[PDB]
Amino acid sequence: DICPASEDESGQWKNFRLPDFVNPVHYDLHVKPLLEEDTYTGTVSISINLSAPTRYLWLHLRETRITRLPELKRPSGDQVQVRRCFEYKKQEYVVVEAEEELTPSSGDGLYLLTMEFAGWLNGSLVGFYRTTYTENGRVKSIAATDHEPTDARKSFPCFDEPNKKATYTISITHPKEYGALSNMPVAKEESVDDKWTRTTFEKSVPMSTYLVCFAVHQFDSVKRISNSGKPLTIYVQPEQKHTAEYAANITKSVFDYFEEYFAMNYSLPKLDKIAIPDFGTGAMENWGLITYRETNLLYDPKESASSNQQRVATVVAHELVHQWFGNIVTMDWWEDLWLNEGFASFFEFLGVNHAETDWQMRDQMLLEDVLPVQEDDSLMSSHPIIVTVTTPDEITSVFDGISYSKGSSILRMLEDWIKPENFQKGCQMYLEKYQFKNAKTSDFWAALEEASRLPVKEVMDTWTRQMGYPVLNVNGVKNITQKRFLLDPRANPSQPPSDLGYTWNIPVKWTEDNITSSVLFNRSEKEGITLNSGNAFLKINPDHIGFYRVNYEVATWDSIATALSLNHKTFSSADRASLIDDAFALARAQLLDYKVALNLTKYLKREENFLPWQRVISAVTYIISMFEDDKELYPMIEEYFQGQVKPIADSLGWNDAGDHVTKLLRSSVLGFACKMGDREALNNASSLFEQWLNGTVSLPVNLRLLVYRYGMQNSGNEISWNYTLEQYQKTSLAQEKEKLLYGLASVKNVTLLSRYLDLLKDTNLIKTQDVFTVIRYISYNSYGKNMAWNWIQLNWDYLVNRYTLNNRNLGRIVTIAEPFNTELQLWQMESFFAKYPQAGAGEKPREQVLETVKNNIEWLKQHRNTIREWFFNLL
Ligand SMILES: *[C@@H]1O[C@H](CO)[C@@H](O[C@@H]2O[C@H](CO)[C@@H](O[C@@H]3O[C@H](CO)[C@@H](O)[C@H](O)[C@H]3NC(C)=O)[C@H](O)[C@H]2NC(C)=O)[C@H](O)[C@H]1NC(C)=O
Ligand SMILES: *[C@@H]1O[C@H](CO)[C@@H](O[C@@H]2O[C@H](CO)[C@@H](O[C@@H]3O[C@H](CO)[C@@H](O)[C@H](O)[C@H]3NC(C)=O)[C@H](O)[C@H]2NC(C)=O)[C@H](O)[C@H]1NC(C)=O
Ligand SMILES: *[C@@H]1O[C@H](CO)[C@@H](O[C@@H]2O[C@H](CO)[C@@H](O)[C@H](O)[C@H]2NC(C)=O)[C@H](O)[C@H]1NC(C)=O
Ligand SMILES: *[C@@H]1O[C@H](CO)[C@@H](O[C@@H]2O[C@H](CO)[C@@H](O)[C@H](O)[C@H]2NC(C)=O)[C@H](O)[C@H]1NC(C)=O
Ligand SMILES: *[C@@H]1O[C@H](CO)[C@@H](O[C@@H]2O[C@H](CO)[C@@H](O)[C@H](O)[C@H]2NC(C)=O)[C@H](O)[C@H]1NC(C)=O
Ligand SMILES: *[C@@H]1O[C@H](CO)[C@@H](O[C@@H]2O[C@H](CO)[C@@H](O)[C@H](O)[C@H]2NC(C)=O)[C@H](O)[C@H]1NC(C)=O
Ligand SMILES: *[C@@H]1O[C@H](CO)[C@@H](O)[C@H](O)[C@H]1NC(C)=O
Ligand SMILES: *[C@@H]1O[C@H](CO)[C@@H](O)[C@H](O)[C@H]1NC(C)=O
Ligand SMILES: N[C@@H](CCC(=O)O)C(=O)O
Ligand SMILES: [Ca+2]
Ligand SMILES: [Zn+2]
Repeated sequence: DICPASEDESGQWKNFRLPDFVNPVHYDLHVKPLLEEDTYTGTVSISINLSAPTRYLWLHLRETRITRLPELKRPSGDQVQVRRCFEYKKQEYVVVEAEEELTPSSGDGLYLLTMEFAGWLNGSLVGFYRTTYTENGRVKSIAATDHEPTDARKSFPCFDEPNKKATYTISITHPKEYGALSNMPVAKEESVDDKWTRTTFEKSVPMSTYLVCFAVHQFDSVKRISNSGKPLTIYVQPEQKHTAEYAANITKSVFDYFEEYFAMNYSLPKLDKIAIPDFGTGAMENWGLITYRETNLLYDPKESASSNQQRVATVVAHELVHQWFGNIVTMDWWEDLWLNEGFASFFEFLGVNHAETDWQMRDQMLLEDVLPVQEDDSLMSSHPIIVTVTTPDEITSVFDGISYSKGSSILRMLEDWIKPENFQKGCQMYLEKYQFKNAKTSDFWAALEEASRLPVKEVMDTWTRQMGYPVLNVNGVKNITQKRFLLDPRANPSQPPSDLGYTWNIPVKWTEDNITSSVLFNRSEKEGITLNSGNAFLKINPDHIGFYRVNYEVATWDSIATALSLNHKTFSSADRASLIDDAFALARAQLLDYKVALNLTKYLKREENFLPWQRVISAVTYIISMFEDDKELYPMIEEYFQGQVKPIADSLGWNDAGDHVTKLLRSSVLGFACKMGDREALNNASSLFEQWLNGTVSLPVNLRLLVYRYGMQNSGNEISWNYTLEQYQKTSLAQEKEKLLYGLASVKNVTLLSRYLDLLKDTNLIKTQDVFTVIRYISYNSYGKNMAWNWIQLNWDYLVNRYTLNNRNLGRIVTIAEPFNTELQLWQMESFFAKYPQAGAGEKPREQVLETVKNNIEWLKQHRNTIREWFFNLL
């Protein structure tokens, strides 16, 4: 009402980006939630450094309203006359026109802008919100904030860009039964009423708005102390207190490891972690107060799987990295988001590897980030690491595989090329140089270029300023040439236009007879290079350390297949995974005959290692899904691959024994046996499931998911479906809940899956954070594939209203259409998209899933006969 919306565009507030001449210095922020009412109010006073004459001052605000005329102050301290205030929706600004204009910030004096605001705590997982949980039968409340990337402006009025760093003193007025948390320690607590408390926090170091965080809670805590002597504590519901132990351990270990590794002190006096009962992302690195989804923080050794353990450790490590990369040093603009996310995605492996020794984490990078993202980045609809973003929707969209996984992957290649020691010392220099400020990608190359004097900028720009990656084509064992690798052979390889023209400076490594060599393959060597004795076989790209694929001569590929059949151990586990991965991606791209790819799978009855099985399972999953309704090809692909895993599946058995990696192997190998229709593996699943239904037996933790899924799929009915739904409500462990939801999604019953889809609208049953997870689970169901797809269409307006088009997970939900492979299905997709053309954060996902489905159609046309022949002839 007070600051009405205006469509007045004649001003700098029409610009998407904030002006250069205004830099906030300090925020005085006070908020008072009315928890039971789902409302809050607040006042914020912002000290402002002004560098140019202006009659207007503007900053970010969304949904939350200004309640009183804003108040401005001269740097001398006099009150400034204010004509109007107005909201400018198009760029999410609230604007105040002063009478005057004056431009001073010459001394140490600053302008002071004070604002009164009111917002809502309901209907959302972003900004400042409230959610509930049950304790001893009572409904309890917790309120918290979540801001990245452009939601701090929903919590309170602010200069909501990552490079507008300011300092923060936060205070909260809350009921006395509640504790209050923020970035900094508690400074002072004073009684407002006999009912209310005002908790003021100590001044923060300069930080970005997206990192500002506060919470009101009645959580218990688990405590540890760093080598630094600083308190590291995890806040947790009393009921769940025991499940905070493991996260506490890893926080300590990884906190101590990083502080030493980066040669830099953590900037704050304390560090807190807390899982909000309903939380919109995986986790958020809010400085000193890291928020989690319970599945990524809370772990029960008696109920949770090894997979869960590793996820907890990795997310914790991830969030810790940000305390340095992201928090101390922040990217200047979202285009450089990889400086945050890629670094966290890289160092997370180093952190966990220190904490957990026999986890083979460094190798697992290949499975987690490298190989999955080489799939993503082989589409035309990928994007370069440094990404132009011009709207909040575009900004949030780039929190994706490219920023995280390709970021992680090109740092992994960079480290190896530049040597670990120099990468380490280089990261340190960068960290001290830009501390409490912002950096660009160029700034990081330069830092490392001091640690090596190698041509870092020249080489790494090629991996960073254009999308995609090369395949190395091998001629005569020894000559290599580079070419852009695209999954679609019809696609124009020069598009979209790149100044670098899709050629790369490739740090190339190879193994000649257990001796390793290195060369920088230069862009300007247009006709390729020759790898520098008396050689019959060159192993190019060991451990898949470089972000590229190698296409050997067909003769060599044939010789590899035979070498594997004779003694697969001649190659390392990673090398096997890599050769298998490249071959099947090359076959997918029409760059290598499928017979040649499939020949590499012949040895598998003797494969015992995690990495190769994982990348085999990935390759087969795609191929099998393309032939799902081909009653000619499918049984043959099934019979064969069932035969190939049966020995390892049988050998490991249906029982939790062995180390971490073995237990992970068993899960995926037994899962694949089930998937391939192994009667004995399905019988184990059904038997255990039947036992679990008897309500006593606690299933082996690493078998649970498989038993819920294949158990429900093969012998589930209404009685066991209802039982499983009750169990899901009754368990406190989020990690168990999530498995049970996958179980529920696995029933072969349209009526039950319809009931399940209806539950998505019931917030008493499915949490807001879990809706897209469930839709995705249902889409994996041979009935639910089309059911989930139909439901998101029928309920699209409902979802948009619930989540907004700025929600990343909603944008991505269309990827449930990935397995589609007919012209009819493609037309369905295009028809739906044309009906709801406002895609928001779903713009890129739509482009990607369309390209995928078009590739599928083409793939089937090109390869059905070849693959049929290979299987028929073999069988
Ligand atoms: C869970 O899966 C297990 C396999 O992983 C099943 O155990 C296997 O049962 C098979 C038959 O019951 C045995 O295979 C063959 O049985 C025939 C019977 O006619 C014999 O001639 C063969 O000697 C035998 N094959 C071999 C190579 O010895 C398996 O021996 C047996 N065990 C293993 C380790 O494979 C379980 O039955 C199954 N559990 C449930 C509850 O269904
Ligand atoms: C790389 O893949 C090649 C192409 O599939 C393999 O060559 C094929 O081996 C098949 C055996 O697995 C042969 O099928 C047999 O021969 C004829 C086909 O016309 C059938 O009558 C037989 O029944 C069939 N054998 C059985 C047991 O059913 C193919 O003849 C043959 N294809 C071609 C085009 O030569 C290579 O062996 C393989 N290289 C490896 C593994 O190193
Ligand atoms: C939180 O709840 C309030 C009140 O229930 C919602 O405000 C209502 O918004 C609708 C428009 O969709 C109006 O029809 C009602 O009259 C409003 N009521 C009041 C008291 O303002 C509010 O939309 C909810 N917040 C969110 C973010 O969903
Ligand atoms: C957290 O770390 C401690 C070690 O500091 C783990 O140690 C347990 O306690 C004793 C004595 O320290 C050890 O002998 C055992 O190996 C541990 N196990 C049990 C069951 O007590 C502790 O397990 C770790 N927390 C976890 C895994 O949640
Ligand atoms: C799928 O589930 C539905 C719901 O349970 C099944 O229909 C029920 O069948 C039972 C036993 O035959 C009857 O007692 C109920 O009257 C039915 N319930 C409803 C709501 O219709 C159905 O048979 C199952 N479909 C399968 C197995 O294909
Ligand atoms: C399984 O669960 C459902 C839901 O609790 C049971 O209840 C029926 O559900 C349908 C909606 O799908 C309602 O229309 C009926 O009124 C419900 N029946 C009631 C409340 O008695 C269903 O009966 C359960 N089935 C079994 C075998 O336990
Ligand atoms: C590879 O390149 C070298 C050097 O340019 C050349 O001598 C040779 O003929 C090429 N071809 C093969 C098959 O080695
Ligand atoms: C690639 O060639 C150019 C020639 O101008 C050179 O500047 C660059 O350093 C070369 N890279 C090498 C040889 O590693
Ligand atoms: N930086 C967070 C994600 C925050 C968000 O996207 O909202 C993470 O990857 O753990
Ligand atoms: Ca967020
Ligand atoms: Zn992150």
